[PDB]
Amino acid sequence: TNTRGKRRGTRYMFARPFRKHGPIPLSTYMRIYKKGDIVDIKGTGTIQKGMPHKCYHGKTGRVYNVTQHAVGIIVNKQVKGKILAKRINVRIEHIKHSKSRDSFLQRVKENEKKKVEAKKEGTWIELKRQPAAPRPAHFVSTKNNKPQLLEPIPYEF
Amino acid sequence: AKSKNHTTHNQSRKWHRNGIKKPRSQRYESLKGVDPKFLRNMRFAKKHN
Amino acid sequence: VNVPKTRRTYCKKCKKHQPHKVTQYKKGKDSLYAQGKRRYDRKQSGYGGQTKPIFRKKAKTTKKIVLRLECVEPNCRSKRMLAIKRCKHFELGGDKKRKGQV
Amino acid sequence: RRPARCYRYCKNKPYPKSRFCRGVPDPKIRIFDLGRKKAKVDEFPLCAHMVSDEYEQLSSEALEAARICANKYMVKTCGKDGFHIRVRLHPFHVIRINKMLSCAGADRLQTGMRGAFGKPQGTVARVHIGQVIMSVRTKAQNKEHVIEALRRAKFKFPGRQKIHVSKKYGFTKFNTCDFDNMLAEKRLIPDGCGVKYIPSRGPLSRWKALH
RNA sequence: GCUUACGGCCAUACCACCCUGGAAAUGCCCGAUCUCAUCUGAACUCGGAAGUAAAGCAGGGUCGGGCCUGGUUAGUACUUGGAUGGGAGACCGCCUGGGAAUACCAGGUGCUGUAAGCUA
RNA sequence: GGCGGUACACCUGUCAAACGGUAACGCAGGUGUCCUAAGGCGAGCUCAGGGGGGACAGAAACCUCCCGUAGAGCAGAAGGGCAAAAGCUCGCUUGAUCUUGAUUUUCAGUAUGAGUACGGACCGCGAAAGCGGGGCCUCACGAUCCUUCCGGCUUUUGGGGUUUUAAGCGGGAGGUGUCAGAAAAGUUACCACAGGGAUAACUGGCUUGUGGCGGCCAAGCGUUCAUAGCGACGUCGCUUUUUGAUCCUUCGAUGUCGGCUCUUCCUAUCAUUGUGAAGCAGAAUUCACCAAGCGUUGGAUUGUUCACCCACUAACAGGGAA
RNA sequence: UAAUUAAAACAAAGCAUCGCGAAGGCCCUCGGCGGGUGUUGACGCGAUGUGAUUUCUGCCCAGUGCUCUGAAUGUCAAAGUGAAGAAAUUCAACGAAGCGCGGGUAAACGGCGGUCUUAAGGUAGCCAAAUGCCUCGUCAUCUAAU
RNA sequence: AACUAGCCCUGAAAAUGGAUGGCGCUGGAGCGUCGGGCCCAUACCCGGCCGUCGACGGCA
RNA sequence: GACCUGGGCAUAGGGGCGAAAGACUAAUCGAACCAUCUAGUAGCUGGUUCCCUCCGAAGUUUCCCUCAGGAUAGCUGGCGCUCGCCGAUCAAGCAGUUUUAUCCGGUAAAGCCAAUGACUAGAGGCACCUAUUCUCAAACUUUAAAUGGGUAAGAGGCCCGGCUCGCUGGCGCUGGAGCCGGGCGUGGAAUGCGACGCGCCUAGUGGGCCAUUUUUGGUAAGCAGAACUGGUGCUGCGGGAUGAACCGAACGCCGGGUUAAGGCGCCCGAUGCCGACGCUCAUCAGACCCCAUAAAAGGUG
Ligand SMILES: [Mg+2]
Ligand SMILES: [Mg+2]
Ligand SMILES: [Mg+2]
Ligand SMILES: [Mg+2]
Ligand SMILES: [Mg+2]
Ligand SMILES: [Mg+2]
Ligand SMILES: [Mg+2]
Ligand SMILES: [Mg+2]
Ligand SMILES: [Mg+2]
Ligand SMILES: [Mg+2]
Ligand SMILES: [Mg+2]
Ligand SMILES: [Mg+2]
Ligand SMILES: [Mg+2]
Ligand SMILES: [Mg+2]
Ligand SMILES: [Mg+2]
Ligand SMILES: [Mg+2]
Ligand SMILES: [Mg+2]
Ligand SMILES: [Mg+2]
Ligand SMILES: [Mg+2]
Ligand SMILES: [Mg+2]
Ligand SMILES: [Mg+2]
Ligand SMILES: [Mg+2]
Ligand SMILES: [Mg+2]
Ligand SMILES: [Mg+2]
Ligand SMILES: [Mg+2]
Ligand SMILES: [Mg+2]
Ligand SMILES: [Mg+2]
Ligand SMILES: [Mg+2]
Ligand SMILES: [Mg+2]
Ligand SMILES: [Mg+2]
Ligand SMILES: [Mg+2]
Ligand SMILES: [Mg+2]
Ligand SMILES: [Mg+2]
Ligand SMILES: [Mg+2]
Ligand SMILES: [Mg+2]
Ligand SMILES: [Mg+2]
Ligand SMILES: [Mg+2]
Ligand SMILES: [Mg+2]
Ligand SMILES: [Mg+2]
Ligand SMILES: [Mg+2]
Ligand SMILES: [Mg+2]
Ligand SMILES: [Mg+2]
Ligand SMILES: [Mg+2]
Ligand SMILES: [Mg+2]
Ligand SMILES: [Mg+2]
Ligand SMILES: [Mg+2]
Ligand SMILES: [Mg+2]
Ligand SMILES: [Mg+2]
Ligand SMILES: [Mg+2]
Ligand SMILES: [Mg+2]
Ligand SMILES: [Zn+2]
Repeated sequence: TNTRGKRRGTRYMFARPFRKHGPIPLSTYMRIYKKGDIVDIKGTGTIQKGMPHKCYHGKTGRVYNVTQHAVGIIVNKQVKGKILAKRINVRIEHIKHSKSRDSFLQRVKENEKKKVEAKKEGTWIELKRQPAAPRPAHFVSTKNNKPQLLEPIPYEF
Repeated sequence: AKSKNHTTHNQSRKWHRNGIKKPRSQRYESLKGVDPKFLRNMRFAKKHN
Repeated sequence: VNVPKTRRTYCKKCKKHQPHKVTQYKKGKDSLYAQGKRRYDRKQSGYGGQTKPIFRKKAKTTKKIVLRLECVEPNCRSKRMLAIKRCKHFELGGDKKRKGQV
Repeated sequence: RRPARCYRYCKNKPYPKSRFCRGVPDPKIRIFDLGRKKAKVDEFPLCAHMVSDEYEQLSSEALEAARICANKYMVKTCGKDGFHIRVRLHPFHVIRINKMLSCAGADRLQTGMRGAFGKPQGTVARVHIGQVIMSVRTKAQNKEHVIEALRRAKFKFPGRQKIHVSKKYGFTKFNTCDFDNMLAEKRLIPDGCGVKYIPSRGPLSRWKALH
């Protein structure tokens, strides 16, 4: 069978991108991670301290504890057929702010920006998102765009 | 007398039989594992307000 | 593996980092009047043969070295057992390494 | 050895002779270019291939036998300096053979399928559908001899092969209808058996060296 | 526009060669008494101001290498799902969706934050 | 099954099908160590390699210059990571220390092991920010009982007191490599029982490597002449009269080698009937076709199938039917 | 070997070794110093091997085993002895047989090699054997052929 | 004249007598491309009945 | 003659006796017979008794001197209970599904004129060196999918004010966190569904097998070992003649209707159509998933 090593199979996930080796850019160190914010988990082989396990590389959770160099994350991990809330300690070099909820917070502020206009104008502009509706009826002009006759080309070996 | 070693064949059908329930993130999540210095001052900020 | 005979480590009784005298720990003589020895002789007495297991298939080639750290304080000569990893060769005096030599 | 019916299909992953697969015997074919290989581009304009129609693996012995069959026919019909045969399949996939399974024994660590991973037996060339097996460049008037030389070498290969007279100029990657026009514009320079593509996007000193 | 201090992203910033530039500033430069420093005041450290563009540095140049971006490759390769499709098989076609990469071609080549200073 | 091996506790790459997981006596390897520094910290330095040079000095001694993305090194397997580092050198050191809980991995989400982030002590290094509670990361390890040692003004040694002793509490070590941890040599053809077609020794079935048989291509042999007869290098098949591979049927039994005997069947035809071909003059022989109607022997040796020999003969062909 | 093996197996005479002088050897019994050998006494009893006669019976005492010493240096129980301690206890000296050391012994178990070499290197003999895989050895003979 | 593609043919040999399932089918009962009609599953639709379940159900 | 034989005696079970065969010791001997301990134990075979109704598995995880067994988790059932509907898709909440947004990866492919490694050929320049070239990787990769994994799509939100702190600190607001109060529904993707809600107890199972695809060992196997999903075991029914697994479709007892897959010369329901066009002659024709073999190579059919 396989080995139960903590880094078995992490040859490529913990490696660094091509021509992106060396020291970690310091902007990643000066990012503030408060409690309850959504962060991604992407382990780096450069910082061998506070590494997340390979099962959390690519997962996303929220921060519950903040320390000097690391952050406590609550991550979901499916073991066999149950999903468990894992509290893992990961240094800030292996995490980053998740832009998943940023699209939601952008829409929340934009929803509150457009409904206060209704209280000042008297409209009911719908705020709900809608799937891609069927294409409406349109006229396709052929003034300077004549339909070109296409034909299957003969076979060439 | 050899047998079958390992299988995960029927497991997915057993997992979704009772459903794969996500962990219920209850309101006011617990404070176990937080920084003891942070919890010490937080318990001082609660006994004085 | 050689460790120096002197260690300035933390002394639990002095509550402060004090110099210590490092000494290799030895088991010591088994007491003929320990409770486990008293009942082992009571059980082995009489007829019945060997009543306890006799471990045979040993596999370890060496054992963990224990260091008897005795505090050099005249009023606080408190000892402390400090175990290190397994090593086949362990010396306490030792001669320090020299890089730029033959 | 074992007949080629047993190692015909690309059933296993490519198993090359490397640091891990040690003990591979030397492939049967060691020479891949024959004829007047030291010929210029304008000397052998025609090119004909032996294109493979099946996704199989050709043994190194078949590549060696078909090379000799094609080489001997080109010498007697076009002379020893009137062709340049290029076997374009190098046997890199190593095929394995299990032990000589016998009745029983008190040694050899096994008698049946116990520890069945076999030792390297030979080398084959995994060919794909549409992949060239052998290429022959000759003069324009030797087209009938090249088609026949490659047709005889198909019988030394399993599966189905096609003999296609390429539109490229010789062993290059440029069509005949565009080859002579690119030589006039100094975009191609003869480099050994083929040409070297010279773009208009380098130092201008290299452009002056051509004109 | 430029010169520095600290930077952010970390080659569109690198590399080679060529040319131009000193207003302030920078650099080279001038010394070893002190602090310090080595085999050696080269470096490091310290003291200084005779010279001002050789280098650094900056800005240009190259049908430049590299890098970056886009096009082409290509709806190609591959691939989700489907058939009582084909073929002896190897494999292949179609249906339903998703969709690459090199060669090749073209363009571009640092952007910018804080603070201080200067208009050759 | 035994022998071998350890796939029994672990680690790397792959297998593994771009989360994770994923098997085989899959593949390529590694482990039961090593290190008072090869741990910690600070400072300085830049490596591998190549080139130009320079008394002895040369392909390799040392000095020096230039180039050098690391192609070196980092104790070890491999992978990852690393350039004012994590490498080299140097001088100061014992964060390889003392403690509580949380937590990751293996996981049942148990223990142990190995890790991470903290908190509280006491320290090291640095001007300082800081860094460090071993080794750049992934491996290098062990329950109960017992023994032993250390630690505690703190327990019991009981009808009280004192003092030995003993017990206990907390933490190490002594080891279980079958590594969640019995204390353990054979033989049985004199054998027994419970069972097993979960599992061998027959046939049968699948497969056909191997054995047997037949084709394709045509280098070459055949004085000359590829194909009368042969067929190298290659390649496609067939057959189940070889042997294996497998373990599907049978272990509350399918009687086990050979011969004898006897019947029928197959043709991949030895002979005989009718033919074609020749490197067929005749004779003899060879190749091929329709074709299994008919025949295919008597003996020496060996239990022998299989051999070998003696003769005879139109020929003394090969097989199947548990 | 009743009821699958009548034999080359067992026994056998002969040969050889071993133990033992009786408070003994060998062996029996839960036990009596009870009992068998023994109503016996080494030309005997007891324990083994070999297997008539004839002819011989080689070499090896390293290993294992048996046996013999005690100018026996070690290892070494209980009890006894000394010392320390309130005592339990601890320590120390003393220290039988046996082991170890030394000698003998192979008609004791067994062994008896490719300049190397050990403990001795298979001697007299015999043989493709009831013993030789290779092997249906080679030659001769025996038969048309073995 | 070369090449190519369908069907057919050669390549193509096993043992009890035997297997497109059999009979047989050759303007077909074969092959390929298709049309219309038709045949019936414990499937679907409508209805009857049995029971189970549900009812945000009905009655003292 | 080491002869045969009666009777009387002696030796008794781990004992006897044995010219030795493990022979004999009352048809019993590699340890007699009888009774008892004893209903000895067995993870091992065998069997395990009425009906109907409802729900309905597992052959996988970890540990075990385990691998014919257990423990354990999962799957199963039963018992409920908390609610929701009642009391207005009120709205939440949920999902083996999409949508939107945001990340994660190094497999297919591709690449090697890019690194590591393998490999062919010339050419240029003063064996190398430079520019090209052929062919490759599972333990190589610049590049890089499809499918897939995670997260977010609101009142547990958003915004605002005050207060607390021993933590943090130039700056009681500098951070941070906590507490309290106030303001604002156009519940701010689609679809579906009462919450597969919260517990407790719990049997069986822990030999699986098969198919598409992916995939390892092997010449291959109705072989061995994996991955996803379905099936099967546990399942009958229509069709494939036959059949475990293929195809269709899953089942209370029925009538009518219509289909699926498959069929409609006859067996045998249905073409007993004035079916369309073509191909094809076989002195071994051909005749439809799985599937019951056929190839290379040939034909002036
Ligand atoms: Mg492995
Ligand atoms: Mg581990
Ligand atoms: Mg570390
Ligand atoms: Mg198994
Ligand atoms: Mg099993
Ligand atoms: Mg006693
Ligand atoms: Mg200048
Ligand atoms: Mg350029
Ligand atoms: Mg385990
Ligand atoms: Mg996957
Ligand atoms: Mg470690
Ligand atoms: Mg600390
Ligand atoms: Mg005592
Ligand atoms: Mg064990
Ligand atoms: Mg079986
Ligand atoms: Mg063969
Ligand atoms: Mg000739
Ligand atoms: Mg041949
Ligand atoms: Mg099986
Ligand atoms: Mg019978
Ligand atoms: Mg039977
Ligand atoms: Mg019978
Ligand atoms: Mg015939
Ligand atoms: Mg012939
Ligand atoms: Mg008898
Ligand atoms: Mg007799
Ligand atoms: Mg005898
Ligand atoms: Mg005699
Ligand atoms: Mg004797
Ligand atoms: Mg002796
Ligand atoms: Mg012997
Ligand atoms: Mg002799
Ligand atoms: Mg045919
Ligand atoms: Mg109804
Ligand atoms: Mg009598
Ligand atoms: Mg008895
Ligand atoms: Mg016997
Ligand atoms: Mg009973
Ligand atoms: Mg087993
Ligand atoms: Mg059973
Ligand atoms: Mg259970
Ligand atoms: Mg269980
Ligand atoms: Mg299998
Ligand atoms: Mg079911
Ligand atoms: Mg069914
Ligand atoms: Mg059928
Ligand atoms: Mg009906
Ligand atoms: Mg029918
Ligand atoms: Mg054909
Ligand atoms: Mg022919
Ligand atoms: Zn002290």
